[PDB]
Order: sequence, then structure tokens, then C-alpha cells
Amino acid sequence: HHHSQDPMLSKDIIKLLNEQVNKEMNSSNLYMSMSSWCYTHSLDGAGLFLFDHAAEEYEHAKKLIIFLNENNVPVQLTSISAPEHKFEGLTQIFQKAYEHEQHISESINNIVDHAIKSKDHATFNFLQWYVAEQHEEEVLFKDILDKIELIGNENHGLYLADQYVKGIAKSRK
Amino acid sequence: HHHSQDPMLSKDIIKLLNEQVNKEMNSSNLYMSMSSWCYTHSLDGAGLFLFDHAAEEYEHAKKLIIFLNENNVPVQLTSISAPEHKFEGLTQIFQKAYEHEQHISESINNIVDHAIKSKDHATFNFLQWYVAEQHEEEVLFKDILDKIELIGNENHGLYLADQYVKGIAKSRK
Amino acid sequence: HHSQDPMLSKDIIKLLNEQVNKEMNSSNLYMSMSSWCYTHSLDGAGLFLFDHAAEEYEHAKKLIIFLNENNVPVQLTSISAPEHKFEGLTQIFQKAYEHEQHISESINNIVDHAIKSKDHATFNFLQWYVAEQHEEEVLFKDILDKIELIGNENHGLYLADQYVKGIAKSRKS
Amino acid sequence: HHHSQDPMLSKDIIKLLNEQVNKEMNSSNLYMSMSSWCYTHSLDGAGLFLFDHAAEEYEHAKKLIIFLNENNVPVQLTSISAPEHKFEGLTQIFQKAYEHEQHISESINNIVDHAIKSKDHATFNFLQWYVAEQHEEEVLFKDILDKIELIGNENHGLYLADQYVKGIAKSRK
Amino acid sequence: HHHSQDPMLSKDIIKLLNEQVNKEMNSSNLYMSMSSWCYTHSLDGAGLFLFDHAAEEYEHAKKLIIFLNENNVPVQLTSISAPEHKFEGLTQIFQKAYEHEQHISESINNIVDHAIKSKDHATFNFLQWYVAEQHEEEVLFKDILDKIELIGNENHGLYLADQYVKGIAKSRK
Amino acid sequence: HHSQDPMLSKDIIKLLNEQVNKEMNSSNLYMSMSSWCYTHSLDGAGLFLFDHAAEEYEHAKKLIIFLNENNVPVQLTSISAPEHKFEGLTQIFQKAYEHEQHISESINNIVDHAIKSKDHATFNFLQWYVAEQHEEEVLFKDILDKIELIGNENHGLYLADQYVKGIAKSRKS
Repeated sequence: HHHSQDPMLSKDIIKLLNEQVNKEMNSSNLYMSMSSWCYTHSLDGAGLFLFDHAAEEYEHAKKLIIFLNENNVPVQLTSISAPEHKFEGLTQIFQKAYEHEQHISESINNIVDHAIKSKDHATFNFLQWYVAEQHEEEVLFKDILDKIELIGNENHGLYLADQYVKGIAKSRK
Repeated sequence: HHHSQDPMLSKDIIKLLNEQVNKEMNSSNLYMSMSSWCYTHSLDGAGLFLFDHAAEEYEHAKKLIIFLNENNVPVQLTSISAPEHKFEGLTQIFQKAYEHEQHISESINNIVDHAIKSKDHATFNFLQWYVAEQHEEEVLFKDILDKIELIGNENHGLYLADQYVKGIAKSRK
Repeated sequence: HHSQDPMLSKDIIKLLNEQVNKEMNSSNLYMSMSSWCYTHSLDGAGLFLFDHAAEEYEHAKKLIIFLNENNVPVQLTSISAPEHKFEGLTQIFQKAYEHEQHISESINNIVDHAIKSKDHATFNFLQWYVAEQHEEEVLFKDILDKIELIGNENHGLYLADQYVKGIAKSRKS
Repeated sequence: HHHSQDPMLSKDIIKLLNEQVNKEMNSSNLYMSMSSWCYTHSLDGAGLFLFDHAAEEYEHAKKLIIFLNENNVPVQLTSISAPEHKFEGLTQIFQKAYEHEQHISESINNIVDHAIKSKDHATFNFLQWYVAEQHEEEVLFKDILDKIELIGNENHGLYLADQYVKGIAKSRK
Repeated sequence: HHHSQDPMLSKDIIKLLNEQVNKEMNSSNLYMSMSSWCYTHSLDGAGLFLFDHAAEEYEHAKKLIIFLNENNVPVQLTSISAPEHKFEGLTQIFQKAYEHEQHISESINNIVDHAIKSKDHATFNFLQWYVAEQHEEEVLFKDILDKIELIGNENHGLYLADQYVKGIAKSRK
Repeated sequence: HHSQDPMLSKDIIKLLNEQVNKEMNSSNLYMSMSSWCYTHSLDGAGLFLFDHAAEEYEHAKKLIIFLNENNVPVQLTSISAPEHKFEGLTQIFQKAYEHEQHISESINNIVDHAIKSKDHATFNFLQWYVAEQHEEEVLFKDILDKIELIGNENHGLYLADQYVKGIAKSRKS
């Protein structure tokens, strides 16, 4: 029976990275459920945007998995819990989403900080695409929320907001 | 508050389709775990193959979700249980995977049968890409298992089998 | 209507606003140095310092863009009248090299603060600025070295100014 | 030390042109401040437009500096006063901006009139691009102000005006 | 005689970088020695791979030298110790090589950590290509070692492993 | 398993291994000379000597390739720390020209030995190396001649360094 090389990352980094894979998986499902809510409530602009965003979060999870694989680090996938499926409206969904993105940013900042502390610059260096893309996503959700709040809910507001989000969804493809 | 149109599909079809979305997500996670096992045991050929397969299974889940959305059907994502993470070896993985693909095939046949029975030919028609692609995947796992069993474990069987699987992984893009 | 709070922390906000104002100050200083050269028959150094002044303003704008995207109010201060009287080409470039050293130090301080506060969105953003500033600092070191090597005696000024003219034109295209 | 040729322009025209450089630098900062107000109050359309306009005014200052340099005229940069940062809204910003553009137009008319009186036709001729471009800008701000007033601030007014201005910003770059 | 500008880097970072140049030169010779062992024991696959890798490490030493030169830092080349020439086989060579690459990775992490502590972000930023490329190389040697151990040394094992490595060598050039 | 004996004779083997080590020694010497120039405001000579050092290592690699193809073990010795203190540009190039003369003589000795031992495979192989070394020796003769002709007095160093810079750039492309 053949010997395979030990994991190339430290136990703490392994734990944080596996946690982050699972976080992105859970995020993807949350966005799918938010998307479905919009599609079933005549908001197909927000539905599309959120569907495409969900898909992109899963793409992040896969990229993290590739990095674990290349370092001989076992991927430890946990149970993914059922996402929230009940929502109040467009504004509430994007408020929740923006808060979620802020949490995701914090979690990445935490991994990068630990990489610095343990002098794991292979991991620091690898995470830079992820820091950059997440910041763009966070800024995007801030802007969409700003626009939704600016438009409001009075006559045609929901329509105008959804068409604004539709345009963003299409321009990002 | 505005009226959105009722779901366009029957209750039984909605149920089976939502269950299928969750099946494919579970499958994806299983295949990521199997992939990780191969990568951490010097079988990067099977590692790559199973990773790419896992990603494709999630692609199926997304295509099913799109169809639910277009029909105004709420997507009902349940809790994805943690996949098995411990395996005996390459043959055992592909034995398990082939059996799993047989089950997925059975589950799709079941939905197609119900579409015929309830005269839902929009859904029957939509699922044809999925029947075709799943048949191709099931045949693929049968072929890989056949080849792994033909090669065997006696030296240098594992290496040979993994290089064979590597070749398939690369050729499928 | 409600707009989202600044996405950066108070200390980072202040350091970045201070940096915008530093680059604006720097731009004017170089415009003044450039004018001295142009009015003292040193059009090569004149062109070089003009084009460098414009590039420093480009950095200020890029910092402003980042503040804007993070919902951070830009605080522009009074820009001090730059020094306008100079002794000669060597003194101008000694002053400029010393100035570039100070700019490099101020960027290092911001990057250090980002690390300490776990702001990796800002850390990552600043990397183009660290790289470009290092290139600029090296450039002024090289020009100063060349001016020192040439000297002021017989045609020294002419030779040094033509050398700087070559650089100015090579950096355009 | 070597002799350099005297300034090729008269004392009065030197004074007027140097004042104009400082005026354009001041205008640039005012527009950056107005831009930032819009960006931090969900008006990214006006934010972008005003940012790009701020950059243009600085481009005007650079072209005037080049002309001063070519005539062996010392560039005299004065302290640039901190810009206004307190604004009440979109309409007030553009009312202030239109009045400011009218002031800039007058200041250019004054220099051109002095060139005529002084028989300085080199400067008269040089300033034609600047007269033309300023006229375009003044008209532009008149049209945007006319539009913001037509739309108003009632039920979705701010959003409509901002999108209108966003369209202009994008078509100009 | 003329005055040249002082070294732009700190004493500690100068020492670390100069040590690294000498480390990369030493690594280059070690790999040439390992390459020659393979070439003279019928393993031209490993021979080529290791030769090309030796050349790459020297390329790393050159890039570090360029950076030292641009910062006016004296390059301090020390005596390069003769490399090990005694080897037991293919497996021992790659076990030694993987351990060596781990040492190189650690040494780079140490310099990057010192740049952070010193707030030398010019050097931090410069070293990113080197962190990335070293990680790639370390992973590469892990994968080759994993493969050599999977194949083993029984009935045609050496030939299979060498051909495997030959394939990698060729795909990298 | 049995590998074929070295294809070259003991004396040729020794001379060729000695030559690999000579070129490695030479490469470091030129790196050291290059660094002296770069740290003494002679970046033209710095670049030239850096690029020349790299070319000498290229010759060493080409000699290694020939040893490898003939099943000849490469014997790498300790590489002596090069001289690092120099008096000036003229002394560096006098030393280098004298060094190139010695390298030329060492090649002549190997070619002579090949003729005497009837080793025409090695004679024929070495022809690229004879030609390139003659070109390099002539080059250093020409640069030394030019430095001697220019001299050290007023701008002499600058002129000589710019001349060498021209050559350095012309030899790249």
C-alpha cells in the first residue's frame, strides 16, 4: 500500500478553508431561495441577478476545493442546512443579502489575517483573487440596496427597481 | 400588493422536481468527497474526473431550478446531509458511484413516467436533455468500472487505472 | 431616502483622504519644479516633471474612485502653494527624490494599517499603488544618480537635461 | 550661469493666465466634492458625471500650464482653497454648478478681451479651443439643470434624474 | 568622484535577499547534480525534468539580483558549496527534492514575513510572483513524489515513473 | 539495471567538467562586477555585465547537456566567492578582458586535447563555443579600447557608460 504526502497546509488553515467552502455552499443555496422568491413574486430581474449570483458563489466554493486538493488537504463537506425560504419583499431580501455579504467579507479577512500570522504566504497569495472578487460583490450589493432604497415602493417602484436589477444581471453576463 | 400567477405545474410534479434538485445537489457533494479521497491518495486522475463530474451534477440542479422558476414554482431546497468521506479504495468508489448513477437514472425515469401519466408534456419534453445526458453518464461510470476491474489492483494497476481515468477526464474537456 | 454607511473604518478613511491630498500637493510641487526647469532652459527636465505631476494627479483620482465605491465621503483640504524658487537641477532632483521617499513611507503606513485592522479589501486594492510608487521612487533615484555622475561643469547641464528628456519621451511611448 | 529668454507674454496676460490655472484647479476640487456628495447619497449617475467633469477641468489647467511653459512664463500656483462640501441635494448641486460655469465663462471672456486690447493674437488664437470647450460645458450644465427641474423631486424624480445624468456621463466617455 | 544613492532597502532585508540569491544558486547546482545522476542511470525523463528545474531556480536568482540592483543594493555572492552527488535512486532523489522545496518555501515565507514586520511593502509586493511560482514548484514535486511512490520500483516501475516525469518535463517547456 | 559507460575519455571528461565550473565561476564574477557598476551609478555597464553573466551560465548549461548526452557524470565543485571590491570602470573592464583571454585559452586547450585524442565528436561539438567565445573576447577588447579612448575626466564616465548601455541594448535586440 502506497504512501501519499501529508497535507501541505497547517491544521488551523485547513479548518478555516474547509469552513469557507461550506460557507460558500450555504450562501449559494440562500441565494437560490431568494432568487426563487423573486421569480414567484413577479420580480424576474432580481430573480435572474440572484440566481446568477448563487451560481458564482458555488464557483468560489469549487475554487477553494481545487486549492485544498492541490495541497493534499481532505475536503470535509458538512451538512448544508435548509436556507430561509420566507421573505417580506425586495428591500428585505437585499438588506439581508448585503448583511450576508458583509459577513462573507469578514470571514475572508479572518482567513487572510491567519495566513499572515502563521506565515502561510502560499495561502495569502492564493486568496487575493477571492478578496478582490468578494469586495466587488459586496460593493455591488451595497449599490443595489442604495438603488432599491432610492426608488422606493410607491407606484411603479418595485417595477423600476426590478428592471434596474435586470439590467445589472444582463450586463454582468 | 400585486398578484403573481399560480405555479404552472401540478403538485405531484412540483414535488418530484424539487426532490430531484436536492438529489443532484447531494450527488454533487458526494462526488466532491470521492474526488477529495482520490486526490489525497495519489489518484489525481480519478480526482479530476470526479471533481468535474460533481460540477456537472450541480449544472443539472441549476437547469432544473431554471425550469421551476420559469413555471412560477417555488424552489424548495432542503438540508443537504454530509456525504460519506471515508472510502476503501478506487474500485470501491467507482462501484459506489455506478450504483448511485443507477439510482439517479431510476429517479429520472420515475419523473418522466409521472409526466406521461398526468399528461404533462411540457415537462416530459423539457426532461429529454436530462434523460439523454444521464444515460450518457451512467454508461460512462459502467465503462470506467469495467476498465478498473479489468486492470485490477496488482502492481501497477492503480497507476494504470488512474491514468486511464485521467485520459477520460481531459478528453471530456 | 437612506444611503449605506461608509464601507471602510474611520482610521482607513482618514489615511486614504490624507493620501488623496498628499498626491494633489505632490502634483502641484512637480508642476512648480517643471516650470522652474522650463524657464531656465531645461525643457527635458521640464517635460519629465510635468508628465510626472500629471501621473501623481492620476493616482489621486484612483484613490478618489475607491473612496466613492465604498460610500466614503472625500474630504479635500486646502492645497498649499508649492515651493517655487529653486537653486538648480541637482537641488530639484534631490528634493524630489526625498519627496518620493516620503510618499513611499506614507503608502507603507496605510498598507500596514490595513493589515493591522484586517482590511484586506484595501490592502489588495493598494497593490497597484505600492508597485507604481516603487517604480517612481527607483526612477528618481536613477535620475539623481545620473545628474550627480554628469555634474554641472562644461555642458553638464545640457547633458543631464538631454538624458532626462530621453526618459520623458520613452515613458510616453 | 546661462541666460534664458524673458517671458514672451505681457505682465497682465501672465497674471490673467496664472489666475486661470488656479481657477481651473479650484473648479476641479469643487467638482470632486460635488461628485462625492452624489456618490454618498445614492446618486452614482451624477457622481460619475461630476467626477469625469472634475477631471476635464484639471485637463484644462494642464493645457494652460503647457502654454505658459512654452512662452517661458513662470507658472505661479497659489494655495487652492478647500472646496464646499455641504450640499442640500441634486438640484442645489447643479444650480450651483451652472452658476459656477457661468463664472468660468465670464473669466475666459475677460482674458480673451484683454488679448484683443493688448494685441496679443498668439494668446487670442491659442484660447479658441478653450472658449469652444467651455461654451459646450456651460450649455451642458444648463441642459442638465433644465432636465432636473423638469423631472423634479416627487415620486421617483431623483432616480429618474440620476439615470438621465448617468446616460450623459456614459455617452461622453 | 561622484556620489551614488544609498541602498533603498533595510539592512535586515538586504541580508535576507542576498542569502536567498545564494540559496537559489545552491539549489540550481543541487538539481543539476540530481539531473546528472538520472541521466547516467538511464532515467533521461527525470534527467530532463531536473535539468529544466535547475535552470528555473537560477532564473529565480537572476530576478532577485535585478531587484537588488534596482534598489542600489550590493549583491553579495558567497562561495557556493559543492552539491550532493551520491544518490540511491529515483525515489530518494525526489524525496530529497520535495524536502528541499519545502525548505525553500519556508525561507521565502520568512522574507515575506520580515517585509511585513518592517513595513517594506515594495519588497512584499515584489515577492508575490516568487511566492506563487514557488508554491507551484512545491506542489509539483509533491505530485511527482506521490506518483513515483504509487508506481513503485517493481517490474517496470522505474521505466513507468521516468516516462511519467518525461511527459511532465515536456508539457512544461 | 545496467547503464552504458561514459562515451568520452577520462581526460576529456575532466577538462569539460572543469569548463562547466569555469563558466559558473565566470558568471558569478560578472554578476559581482555588474552589481559594482549598478551601485556606482553605472547602470549601462551594470546591464551589460548582468546580461553577459547570464550568457556565461548559458554556456555552462550547454556543456552540461553534452555531458548528459554522453552518459558523463557532471562533477560540480564549490564555486568560489567572486571579487566584490573594484577601483572603477576601467579596472573592471581590464580585469574582464584579461578574464576573457583566459577563458579563450582554456577552450583552445580542450579543442587541442580533442584533436590529440582523436575525439572529433567533441571537437565538432565545441565549434559553436569557440565562435561565440571569440566574439565575446573581441567585444571586451572593443569596450576596453573605447573606455581607454574616452577617459575618466569631465563626463568621461557618463560617456563610457552610455556607450556600454547602447551595446547592452543592441545585443538583446
